[PDB]
Amino acid sequence: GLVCPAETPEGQACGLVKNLSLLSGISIGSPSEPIINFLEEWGMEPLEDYDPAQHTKSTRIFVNGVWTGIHRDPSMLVSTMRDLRRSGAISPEVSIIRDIRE
Amino acid sequence: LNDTAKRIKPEMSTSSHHTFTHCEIHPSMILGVAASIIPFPDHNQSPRN
Amino acid sequence: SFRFCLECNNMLYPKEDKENQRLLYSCRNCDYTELAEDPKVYRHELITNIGETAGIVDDIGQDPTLPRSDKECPECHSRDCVFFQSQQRRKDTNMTLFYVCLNCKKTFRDE
Amino acid sequence: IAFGFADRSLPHFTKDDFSPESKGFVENSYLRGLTPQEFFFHAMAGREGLIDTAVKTAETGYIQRRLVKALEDIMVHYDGTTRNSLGDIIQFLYGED
Amino acid sequence: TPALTVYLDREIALDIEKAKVIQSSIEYTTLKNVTSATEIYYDPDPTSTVIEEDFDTVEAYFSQSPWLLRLELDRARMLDKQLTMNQVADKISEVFSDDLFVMWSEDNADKLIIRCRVIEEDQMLKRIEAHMLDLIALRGIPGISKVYMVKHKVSVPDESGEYKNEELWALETDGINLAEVMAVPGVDSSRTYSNSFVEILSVLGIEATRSSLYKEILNVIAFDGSYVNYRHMALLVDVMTSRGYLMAITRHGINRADTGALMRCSF
Amino acid sequence: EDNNRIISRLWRSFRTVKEMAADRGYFISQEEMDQSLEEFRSKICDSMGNPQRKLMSFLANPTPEALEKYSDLGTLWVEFCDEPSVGIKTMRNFCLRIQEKNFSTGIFIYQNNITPSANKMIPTVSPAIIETFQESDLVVNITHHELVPKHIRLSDGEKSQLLQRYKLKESQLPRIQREDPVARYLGLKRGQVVKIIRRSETSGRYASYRICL
Amino acid sequence: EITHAISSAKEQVQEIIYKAQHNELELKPGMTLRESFEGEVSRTLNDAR
Amino acid sequence: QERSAANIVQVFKKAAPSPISHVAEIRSALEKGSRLISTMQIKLYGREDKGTGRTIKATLPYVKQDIPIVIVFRALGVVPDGEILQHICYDENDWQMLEMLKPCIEEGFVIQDKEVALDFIGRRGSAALGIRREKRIQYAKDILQKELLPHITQEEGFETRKTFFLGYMVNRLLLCALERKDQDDRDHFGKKRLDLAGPLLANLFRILFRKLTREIYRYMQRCIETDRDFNLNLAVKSTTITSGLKYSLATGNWGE
RNA sequence: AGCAAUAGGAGCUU
Ligand SMILES: [Zn+2]
Ligand SMILES: [Zn+2]
Repeated sequence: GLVCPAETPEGQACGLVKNLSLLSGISIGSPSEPIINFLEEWGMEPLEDYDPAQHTKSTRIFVNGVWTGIHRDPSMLVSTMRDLRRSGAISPEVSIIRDIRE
Repeated sequence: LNDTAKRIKPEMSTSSHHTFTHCEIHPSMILGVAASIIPFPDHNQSPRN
Repeated sequence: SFRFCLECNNMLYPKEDKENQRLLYSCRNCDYTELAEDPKVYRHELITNIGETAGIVDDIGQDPTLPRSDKECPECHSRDCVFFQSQQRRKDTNMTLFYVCLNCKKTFRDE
Repeated sequence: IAFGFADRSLPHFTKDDFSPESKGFVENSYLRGLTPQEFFFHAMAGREGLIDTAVKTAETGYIQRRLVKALEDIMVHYDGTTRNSLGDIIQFLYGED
Repeated sequence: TPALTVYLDREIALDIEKAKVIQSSIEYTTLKNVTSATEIYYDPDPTSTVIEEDFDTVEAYFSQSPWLLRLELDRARMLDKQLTMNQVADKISEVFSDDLFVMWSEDNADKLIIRCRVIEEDQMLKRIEAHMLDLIALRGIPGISKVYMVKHKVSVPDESGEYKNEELWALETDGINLAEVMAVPGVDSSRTYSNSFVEILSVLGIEATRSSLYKEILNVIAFDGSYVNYRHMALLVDVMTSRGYLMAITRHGINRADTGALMRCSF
Repeated sequence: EDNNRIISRLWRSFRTVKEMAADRGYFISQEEMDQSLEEFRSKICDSMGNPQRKLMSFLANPTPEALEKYSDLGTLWVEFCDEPSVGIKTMRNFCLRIQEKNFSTGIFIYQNNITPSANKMIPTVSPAIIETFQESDLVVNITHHELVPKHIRLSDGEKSQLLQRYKLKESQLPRIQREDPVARYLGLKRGQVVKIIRRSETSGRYASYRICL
Repeated sequence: EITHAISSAKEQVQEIIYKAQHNELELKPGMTLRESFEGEVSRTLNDAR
Repeated sequence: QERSAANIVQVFKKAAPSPISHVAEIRSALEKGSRLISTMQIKLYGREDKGTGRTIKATLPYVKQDIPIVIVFRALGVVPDGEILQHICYDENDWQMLEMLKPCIEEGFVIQDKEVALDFIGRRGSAALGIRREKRIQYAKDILQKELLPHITQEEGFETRKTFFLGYMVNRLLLCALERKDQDDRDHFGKKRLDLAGPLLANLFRILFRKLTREIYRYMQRCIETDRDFNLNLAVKSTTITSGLKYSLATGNWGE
């Protein structure tokens, strides 16, 4: 869905030069401040109040590759974040990625 | 069903109940600009595409 | 599982009370020395199984990508369970599966 | 076809599905037409073939050049022997026949 | 992928139990291969114990350092290599003659155990344990990490002189130790072959090296049904063995000859 | 137990040594050729069963054919030593005994290692020749292997004939190292040429010649 | 006939999968249980085709 | 232009004739500008069954030799080994990982305070020879503050967050080493980024405009000596940005 | 009776 499975040069450039799929799009980037504010509202607790002796079940939250906190219940946070993105409050090109085993 | 001409859409029998979250808008959109000119690209071996 | 110091908060190492022949645990920073319970001092494993059932969470029922099976919960008679194989990824690992009830949340197996 | 996604080949399959369709079995014929999944798997295989053709030819050409340079000076002489440019014998009779 | 092809003696070559006994003789096992988990217990008094399983055993074994090593031996793993407690304890004493004193539980015991005593020593015990687990051999030829029971469809003449197939057990291995396997009784010492022709050169000479080299090249070419005439591969292997040693097809081989400078520079 | 296996391996090595001597041209009595494991154990081992290797040490004389052919073929001494490691001391005794009874060639079969310090005395003991082999290497006779064709050292006149037939110089021949297992087994000295007849799938039979480095 | 043969091979593969999952598959020398499972499935599907 | 993503930890296996077995590599960049700053690996020395010390040693930027991990954890301001382990170990009950963690603790038992460890880092900072302790400390503290995970933060007084990210990286390293988690996929397309006209022109413009500001400095060194008022319209050589952008866009060579 | 070089990039057939 991201790059065409068929269009690639022959020869020594094979597989290194790719071609975008028709519905592909490249993100422009977006400020991370509203994301952090939404996260802070819904219940994320900071790392200055973190103690892995107690927090054995908590789910850790990364933002742009930066670990910024942990949550007691990722389910409602991902649901609300997805609803905010699908309502327009968050930029539509913002990834909201829950990992469940990790 | 039982159409000897139309291609068999895969059985998918292992899973009791599917919980889909998304659908492709159209599967031909995986191709790019140059591959989109090809008529019936699913009837060719990929090197020819 | 090695403990830590009740005063200096470092970790205690083994030692011998040659005048009593009892395994103590010595702090290399402070002078505190407490009595221990277990005379084991070392372990080594080659046939391990840590990571068999550990790959489970409370909300593992919320994963919509896991295949759902019809196995009966021996516990809770549930006719709906998501399932997966051993999450250890070694070459010689088994291929037996694990079964999680979405009703009772007990993990089980087919044996 | 490897599990390029986490525990699956494509995001249209479920986790830990080892069935033939999940791991690259194409049930249709070219006449009947491939499904999108079969099309993508066949594209991966054809791409592997193209990469192999593109990449092994350099090793093969290097090998053949080295063989030619190693054997370039070897000739059958009028006494039947097989000698190099130094006159050293490689075989006392060519092909042993 | 190093590999030997060990042809068996004919009496062994037809029987399967004998072939499996030869397999057991040729395969390499270390204490790692039969060890589950090693412990360390502080046992201040040699004649007594703080443990509750082996107290009866050591009271039946009697009528130095207080540091003890308690390694455990799984049942089926011990079972599969035809190994019992006696040979293992003997082998431990073989290299720890008098700088170590070995106790071993019996084979029928509900727990298969070994106990050792040293004659601050909580780290020399760890070093000794590592050296034992990583260097004690039990049986077989070092360098042979796996052995397979393979079948070869040899064609031999009948008693009427007519060629008839004949179904014999032979051996394939992983790893290479040609000299020691050729000596093992029950092996056809005149037919053992290796797929590493450097080993052949070190063991059998340069003509056998040429034969092995031709066999490998023929295998590589004829794998896919291609047929190259004999004389070309014969020439290639004769150039590679003409000096008495293996001359590689590289700059390190070609440019070490005595030919003119312009040829070597042109390459 | 392990003693029977040790004795059997030693007997196999002794048979290989005798096969070496007979192949090299020396006369060996037909009865000592067919030496069997039990009779060897009778004549060599002890009450405790461990073997005295100082009785195995024999003396071999050249067969008259290998004198008419190899005029430079003298008298052989073969010693199985008892010290696993061998030092300059034992090598000094061996060389003294070899020069003491004008033995042309002395084969010194050892067990474990010959230390480089001791090894340096091997070539400096002219005009006698001292070669050494390890017992583990001699367990299998490699000239009986199917991949090892039969090597036959040429005589001086035949080497000259070979060089003249091909209008050759010595350096233009295929070569064999003096440390080659079959050159070592044959006692090849520098300049001597073996003739190697071998199987040929295109012609049936093919004769090869290699010169010793 | 062709679709019956393909369905039979799919059933055979499903049986191999069941045998591997309930730990009853017979391994081969120098080959892992997972590699044995994969080799048997590949054999089955190549013979199906 | 296709490039691996930034500010993500990836853990790779290594090769047989290599003392290093497992390597966690992260490249760092800032939310403003989206430019690379520094890279910092945490390698696992010790092969399977060989290389008896299975320690983990970091590689800070601007230092020549690789520092052990407990040393930098102490240098960042958490001395007690219990707290170090807790930053590494979220679950005390797990035992195999704790059994694989002892050689690090032993190889870094010498240090017991922040100053000595931070000097130990400083003694390797690749600077000039013979700096005294009080400013070797300042140099090393500057390295630990800036050029160490700038994406986390570059201001002082927030070392705990950097310690937590280090604990996470070490934990992922051990998960990959203890086979409890699979190695990261190099070819996964989700761990890659595409640089379009925006970021490419941003990089080139940053280079050329720093060139221009250096020119402004190299003019204000001389002209101010004359002690005259200047109108700045002879101080900017406008041809620098124009020639640079035109050269790069006309040749394709992206750089000076 | 006289038609520069060096680079980079995109391609052709194996
Ligand atoms: Zn303490
Ligand atoms: Zn239930």
